[PDB]
Amino acid sequence: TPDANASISVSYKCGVKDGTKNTIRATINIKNTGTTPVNLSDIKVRYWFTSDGNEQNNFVCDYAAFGTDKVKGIVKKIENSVPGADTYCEISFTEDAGRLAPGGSTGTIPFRIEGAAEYDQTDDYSYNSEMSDDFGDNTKITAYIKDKLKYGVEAAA
Amino acid sequence: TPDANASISVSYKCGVKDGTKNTIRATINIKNTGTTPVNLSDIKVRYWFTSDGNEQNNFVCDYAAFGTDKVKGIVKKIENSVPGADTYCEISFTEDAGRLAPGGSTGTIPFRIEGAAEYDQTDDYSYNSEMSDDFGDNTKITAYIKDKLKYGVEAAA
Ligand SMILES: [Ca+2]
Ligand SMILES: [Ca+2]
Repeated sequence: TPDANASISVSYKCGVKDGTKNTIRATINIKNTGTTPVNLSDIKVRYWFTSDGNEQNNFVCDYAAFGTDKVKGIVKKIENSVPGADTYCEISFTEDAGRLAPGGSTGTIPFRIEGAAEYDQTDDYSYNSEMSDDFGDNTKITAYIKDKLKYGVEAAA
Repeated sequence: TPDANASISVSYKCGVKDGTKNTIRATINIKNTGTTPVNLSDIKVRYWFTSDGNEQNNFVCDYAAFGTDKVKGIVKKIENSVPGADTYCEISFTEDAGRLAPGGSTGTIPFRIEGAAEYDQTDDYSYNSEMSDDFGDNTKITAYIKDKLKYGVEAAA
């Protein structure tokens, strides 16, 4: 089917951490790997993690070529937690965000997930410190077109 | 310098030809390979060719994610022709075309160069029929940021 044929990939770079240790930093780059355009409004990305007691976990996008105001994020609890995830951050795009041509991509989209208390990122499904120096194929980040899985493997028991 | 550090690459796919043989078809995909954004308005691309007697050679862009109305082309004669080129088509972008984030790209930008009489593309510097099945690194197409060469090798005696 036409929807079956749409394809995207995501690349990832692990950000920096300091001393307060209450900020998850990462950058993603979403590519249209198919032969027809994709609307950004149809794309969602999930970052799976353990919130380490933080009830409040706030998403911020710090840059996007098409404007930070096009990028949305919600952080939700997982009821039946799984290895590396009791929470996920779901990144999405506004209706007016634009579209990716075949072979096109967003380029860097850096974001933060902010908590009051410290995050230990080592016990997060989507965290991969091996991808700090260069963008890599972090298949523990998932992406969706019209709510159908197109990239990565979901955290799961 | 900051300008020195900006970088782009271009990938290319050779289009189709038939029977009238008076249309050059190609697709390009421009990528920001640097670590700071690039404005599309600062980018130019040149396709170098022999016009085979055609005095009139018309550029058309058939698709772009950001709109065909953002893409401009002019075809100019080369006074002191060189191997594979007595003409070039210079593709550029409007002030409002948008920008490429680091790691971003345009995706497919198909275009045509239209002539009244037949083109023989085999004697064109920028033509590479080996890149018909997949996008490739056609370094006989040049690209520029603020009129400074950033990709490819210009046709030259
Ligand atoms: Ca954690
Ligand atoms: Ca020719």
